[PDB]
Amino acid sequence: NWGSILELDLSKVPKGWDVGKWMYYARVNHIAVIDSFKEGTIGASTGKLA
Amino acid sequence: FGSGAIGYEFDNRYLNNQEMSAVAKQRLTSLP
Amino acid sequence: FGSGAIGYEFDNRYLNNQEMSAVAKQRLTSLP
Amino acid sequence: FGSGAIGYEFDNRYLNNQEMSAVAKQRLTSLP
Amino acid sequence: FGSGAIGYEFDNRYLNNQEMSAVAKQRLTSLP
Amino acid sequence: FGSGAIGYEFDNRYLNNQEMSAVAKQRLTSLP
Amino acid sequence: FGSGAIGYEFDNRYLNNQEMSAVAKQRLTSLP
Amino acid sequence: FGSGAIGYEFDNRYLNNQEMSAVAKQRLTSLP
Amino acid sequence: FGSGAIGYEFDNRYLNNQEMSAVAKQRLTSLP
Amino acid sequence: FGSGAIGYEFDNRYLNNQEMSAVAKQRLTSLP
Amino acid sequence: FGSGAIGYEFDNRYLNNQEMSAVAKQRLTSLP
Amino acid sequence: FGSGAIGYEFDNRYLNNQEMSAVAKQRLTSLP
Amino acid sequence: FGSGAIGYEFDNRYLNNQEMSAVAKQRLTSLP
Repeated sequence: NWGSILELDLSKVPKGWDVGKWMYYARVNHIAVIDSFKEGTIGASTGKLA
Repeated sequence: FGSGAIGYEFDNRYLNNQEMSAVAKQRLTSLP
Repeated sequence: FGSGAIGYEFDNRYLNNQEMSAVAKQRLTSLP
Repeated sequence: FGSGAIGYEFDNRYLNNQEMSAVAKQRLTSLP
Repeated sequence: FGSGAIGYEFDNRYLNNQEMSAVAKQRLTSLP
Repeated sequence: FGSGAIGYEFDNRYLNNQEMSAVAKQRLTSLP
Repeated sequence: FGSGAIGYEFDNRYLNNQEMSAVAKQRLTSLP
Repeated sequence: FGSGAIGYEFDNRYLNNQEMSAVAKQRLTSLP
Repeated sequence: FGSGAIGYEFDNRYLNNQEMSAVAKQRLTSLP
Repeated sequence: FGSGAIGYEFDNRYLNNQEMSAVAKQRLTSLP
Repeated sequence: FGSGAIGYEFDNRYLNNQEMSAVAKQRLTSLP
Repeated sequence: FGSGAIGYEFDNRYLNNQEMSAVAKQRLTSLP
Repeated sequence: FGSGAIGYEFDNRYLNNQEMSAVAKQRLTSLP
């Protein structure tokens, strides 16, 4: 028995931010700034990807 | 006789119309 | 004989109708 | 012989019909 | 010979049918 | 030679058919 | 020579087929 | 020369085909 | 000259294709 | 002159194409 | 004069395009 | 006279256009 | 007489419009 495991995708961590510091400030503030207009979301935003 | 300053323009205009009809059907699709 | 003051305008009108038909199919799509 | 008072009107009327057909397809789209 | 009392009315009727076909495609759209 | 008692009726019938085709497309729309 | 006992009926049949095609597009609509 | 025992049948068959095409579009609508 | 042993069968085949096209549009509808 | 070993094959092939187009529209419907 | 080394291949190509158009409409349906 | 270095290319290009139109309709269906 | 400096370009433009019409129907489908 281990607790629930959350599958987390880092596709929206802002540019120039390391994952570790992003999750740290997410811990401290309980608010994690994301970037809905990353270059990797271009397909989904533009209708080229699902 | 001959002079093609009005035939040329009308043929060119016909081809322009047909070109605009062709390009007006072009679409960049979605929903993948 | 020869005179194109009535045929020229009819040809121009025909091509204008073709112009309007061609540009009336132009659509800027949505839902991307 | 020649007289074009009925040919001119019929050609003009044909072009009017074709113009009305052209403009009757025009739409201003929605759902953006 | 020459007489246009039957061809004129047939041409007029043809153009009237074209008139009705052209104006029967006219629609005032909805859903904006 | 000439006699147009069957040509006239057939042309009139053709125009009647085309008129019925034209008016059969007419609709009074809904959903405003 | 001349005889229209076979062309008349074929023309009549052609116009009858046009008649049936024209009246087969007639619809009394719904959803007002 | 002349003999119309094969022209008549082919014209009749063409008209039969066109008649079947016409009547095949007929529908009795629903959803009132 | 004259011979219809190849034109007759081609005409018959053309009308057979028209036959199959006409009867392929026949539908017995649903949803009444 | 005359020789129909290539005309016959091309006409037969045209009729084959038209037959395939005809039968390709055939459907056995559903939703009764 | 006479030579069919260029017309034969163009006719064959035309019929090949007709072949591909005819077989491109073939569908094995679903939803029974 | 005769020279077919431009007729051949235009006919070949026409057939290429018609071939591209044919193959552009091809689909591999879904929803079985 | 003879000169193809205006007919060649018009034919090329016609085939270019046919090219664009043919390639404008090309779609890479979805929903498999």
